[PDB]
Amino acid sequence: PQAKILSQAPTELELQVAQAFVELENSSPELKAELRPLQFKSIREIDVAGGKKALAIFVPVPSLAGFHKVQTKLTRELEKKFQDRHVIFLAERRILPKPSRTSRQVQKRPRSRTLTAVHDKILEDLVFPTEIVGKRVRYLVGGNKIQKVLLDSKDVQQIDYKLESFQAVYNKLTGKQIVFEIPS
Amino acid sequence: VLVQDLLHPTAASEARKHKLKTLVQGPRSYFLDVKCPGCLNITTVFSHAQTAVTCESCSTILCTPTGGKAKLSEGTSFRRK
Amino acid sequence: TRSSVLADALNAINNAEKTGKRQVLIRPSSKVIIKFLQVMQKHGYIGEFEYIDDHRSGKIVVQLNGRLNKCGVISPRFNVKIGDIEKWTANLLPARQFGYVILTTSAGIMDHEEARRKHVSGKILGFVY
Amino acid sequence: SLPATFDLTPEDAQLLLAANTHLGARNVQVHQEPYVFNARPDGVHVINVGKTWEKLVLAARIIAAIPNPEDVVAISSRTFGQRAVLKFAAHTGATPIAGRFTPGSFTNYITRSFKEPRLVIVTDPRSDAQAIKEASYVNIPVIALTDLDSPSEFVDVAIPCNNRGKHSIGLIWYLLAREVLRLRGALVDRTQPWSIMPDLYFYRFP
Amino acid sequence: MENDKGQLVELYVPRKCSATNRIIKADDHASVQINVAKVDEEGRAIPGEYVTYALSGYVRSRGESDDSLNRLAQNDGLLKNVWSYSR
Amino acid sequence: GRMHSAGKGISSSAIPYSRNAPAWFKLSSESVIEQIVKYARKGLTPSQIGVLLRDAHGVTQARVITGNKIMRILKSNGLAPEIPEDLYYLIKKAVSVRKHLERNRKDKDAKFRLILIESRIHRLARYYRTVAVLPPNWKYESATASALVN
RNA sequence: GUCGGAUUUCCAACGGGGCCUUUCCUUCUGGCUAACCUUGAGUCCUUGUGGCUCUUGGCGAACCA
Ligand SMILES: [Mg+2]
Ligand SMILES: [Mg+2]
Ligand SMILES: [Zn+2]
Repeated sequence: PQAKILSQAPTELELQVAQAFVELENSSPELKAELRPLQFKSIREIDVAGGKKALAIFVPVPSLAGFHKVQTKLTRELEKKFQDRHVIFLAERRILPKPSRTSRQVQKRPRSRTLTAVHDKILEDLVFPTEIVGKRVRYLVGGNKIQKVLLDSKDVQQIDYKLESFQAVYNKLTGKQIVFEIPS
Repeated sequence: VLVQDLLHPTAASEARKHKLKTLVQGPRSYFLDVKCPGCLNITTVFSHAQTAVTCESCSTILCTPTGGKAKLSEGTSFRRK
Repeated sequence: TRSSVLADALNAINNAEKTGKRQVLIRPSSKVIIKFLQVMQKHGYIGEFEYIDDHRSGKIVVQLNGRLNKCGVISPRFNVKIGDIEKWTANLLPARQFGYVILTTSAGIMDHEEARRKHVSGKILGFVY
Repeated sequence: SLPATFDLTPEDAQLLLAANTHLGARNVQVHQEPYVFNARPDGVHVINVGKTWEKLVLAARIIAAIPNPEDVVAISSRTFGQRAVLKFAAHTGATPIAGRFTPGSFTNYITRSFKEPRLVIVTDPRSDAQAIKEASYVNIPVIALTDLDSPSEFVDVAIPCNNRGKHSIGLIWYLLAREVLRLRGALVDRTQPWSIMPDLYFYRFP
Repeated sequence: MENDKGQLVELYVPRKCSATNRIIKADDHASVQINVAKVDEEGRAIPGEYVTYALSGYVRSRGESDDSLNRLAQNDGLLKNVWSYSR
Repeated sequence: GRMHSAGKGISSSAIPYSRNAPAWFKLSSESVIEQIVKYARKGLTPSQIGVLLRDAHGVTQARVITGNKIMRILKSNGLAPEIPEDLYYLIKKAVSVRKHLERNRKDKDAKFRLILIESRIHRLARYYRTVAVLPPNWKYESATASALVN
C-alpha cells in the first residue's frame, strides 16, 4: 500500500517510506490499527554536515494529535530501517502573506497562519517529545540574530544525537539560525 | 556588581527572588497526589488550594485553606506532582 | 503609567552607563526598542544584547562598552521635513562630526545620516551619542 | 600567570585556621559578599581563605613590583597592627607609620612627616580612615586588610581576614612580608619555610 | 584626532579606565594605576615587566575598585576562582 | 497603581511558561469540558469553576488543557449570563452598600465608598457597552440594580 | 587610451529596481504584436524541425477597450 498511504504524488523516497510503513504495520496488531488511518502528505530530504542526511515528513495538521502517540516507536523503526537518515515529523501549516497596503479583499487572516506562529510551531515539532523551556535571541555585534532554544531533561537521550540535524533542517525551512541548550 | 551575568543567574539567588521578579516569572506552587487510607484513591490537590477539598467518595476534608498554603489533614499520604 | 516603552528603555540604559555598570535589564521590549538598539549597535554604542522570551513581552539584557555619553528619546515624535533635520541635529548632538538623531521613516527606523542618503524622512525617535 | 607553586599549602592553611582568619564579622557589606563562603548558625560568617590567599599573593606581587622598596608604606593606628607593621617594615625595608598618622602626611610638602609613597598598605580601613582618604588625594593605591564589614571605599585589593583578633592580624602581615621576600629572591627556594616565627608580629604588653 | 594632512593634532590621547572604559582626566587625583609583577618559574618577579591597570577616581570612590580589580586580573590571567561572572 | 486607593501592591497569579499541558496530566479535553459545563449548570461563575478545577481536579489552566477559555466554553453551550460577571459582582456590592446606607444615613465613609463603587460600575459598563457585550442602551440605576440582584 | 577631459576591465563604497523562497493586483468579454505548435510552402548557407516570413485553430507573457 505505498500509493494508499500518500496524497497524490509518488516519488522514490516517498514510496520507499510508505512501503517501510506497510511492512511496519504488518508486524503488529495495535500499531497497524493506529498507523493505517495515519496518512502523510510529502517527504523532504535535507543534509547535515556530518556525512548523513535527514528525512523531514510533512503531515496534515489534524492527524499530528494521533501521530504523537506513536512517534517514538515509529521513528525508532523507521530509523532502524532507513539507516544513515535522521527522521523528523513536521506538520503542514499554510502561512498567509501579510496584507499589503493595496491588498484588495482578504478575510481577517488568523494568527495561527502568521509567519511567527508557524515558525514557533516548526520549533515545537522539531524536538518532539522533549519540551521547550524557553527561547532566547542573541543580537550580535555583526548584525546577526541567533535564536537559542532551551530544552528539558526528561527526554535528552532520545534527541541528543539529532541536535545538529535540526540546525540544518530548520535552516533549510526558515532561513534562520538556531542553537540548542539544556539547563544545568 | 559592576559586572555580572543576568542571563545566567545562580539558581541559589534565583530561588530566593520574589515570584515575579525572576528572569522569567513562573509559579512557586505545585500539585499533590494524596490518599486517605480508608479509600485507596489518589486525588490531586493544588498546594495553595482555596477550597477545602473533599475526597471523591467519603465526606472527609483533605485540607483546609490558610493564608498562603494548604494545611493537609493529620495522617494523610501525599507526594509531589 | 508606562506611556512610552522606548523612554524607559533608554532611561535605564543611560542611568546604568552613568553608574558605570556593564549590563542592564530592560523591560519590556518592542520591535522599536529592538530596532533602536540595532542602530545603536551598528555604530557600536553598545555591545551585544539579548532578547529574553517569556510569552508576555520579552525582557532585554544589554551589554555596554562605555562609549555612551547619553542616549535619549525625544518625546512627542514630531514630524520632520527633510530640511528640518538640520535644526534637530543642530540642537541635540554635541558636534557636527558625530552623534545620531535617529528617525522613524516609512523606509524603516534609522539614523539621520541614512535618512540623508536614502532621501527620506518621517518622525523623530531619539538621539545617540 | 602563576606556577603550581603559589597555590595554598596545607601548612599555610593550618596557620590561618589556627589564627582564625577564617572568622568573619557578623555583617557583610554588599561589596564583600563574594569573599564570604558560608555563615555559621551563630551568625558568624566564613571566609574563603583560598581567596584570602590569592589576594595575599596579589598584594605581594604589587608590593614587589615597586622599584624602590622604601616607598611602600605600611600603616596602622590600630594597636596590634603597630607591632606587626614595624616588623613588616624591618624585613621588607618599607616605611612604617605605627600609631598616630599625622594629617596631611601626603599633602603638604612643608610638614616634616611628608612622604611620597607609591603604594599604601593599611591594617584597618576604618580606624586608619584618614590615611586612605588622604591617599585618595594624590593617586596613591591602597591595599587594605578588610573584615567583611570594612568600608571598601578607596581600596583596591582588599585582603579579607579578621581585623579584630591579634593573631589574625599578625599572621596576615607576616604572610604578606614572607610572600614579598619570596618574590624578591631573598628567601631563595619555595620549599623552605620561613626561619622567622609569626609570633614576632604579635602584640605583647607587659 | 587628525586633520586633513593625516597628522595627529592633540595635546594627548588620555588614559582610559580599565573597569569603566571612561576617560581619566588630568585633575582626577583619585584615579590610579596598578602595576602587578610578572613572575619567573623560580618565583622571582622581574624588575621591569608589569601587568598594569587603570582605574577612574569614580570607581574607587564608589567602592567598586576592588571587585573591578578582581574581575580584571582574573580575566587577565593573574587570579583564578576569586571572581564569579554570576552572583 | 490601584485606582481608588493609595496602595501599590503587586500580587497575582504568575503563569507557567509552558503553553501546553503538564506531563503528569492524563484526562481528555472532552473530560474537562464536560466537567466545566457540569459545574456551570450547578449555577457557577467562570471564576469559581476554574478555582474548583484547579483545586480538586488538578487542572492547572483551563485554556491549556482545552484550547478554549472558560467563558468561551460556557458561551458555546448557551450558559453565558446576560451581564458579564465582574460587573455582576460590582453591582452586587453597590446594592449591598446602598442598602446598608438606607438604614444608616450618617455613615459618611459608606457614602464615599458607595461613590467609588458606582464609578467603577460606570467605567466597566461603558467598556462592555462599546465592545457590544452589553446592549448600547443598557444603563445602571439604583432601582434598576436592586431589581437585577433581587 | 588621449590629443585639460574621454570610457572599459580590477575593486570597493552607497543607494534604486525586479524576482525565487507556501507569498502580490485580480479578473470578465471583445480588438493588436511576437513567442509555442498544427501545416504545407518559400529565401540562405554546414547534406537540416538549424536561421528569416506566410496560411486556419488555441496555450502562455505584455498590450488596448
Ligand atoms: Mg505597580
Ligand atoms: Mg484615577
Ligand atoms: Zn476518601
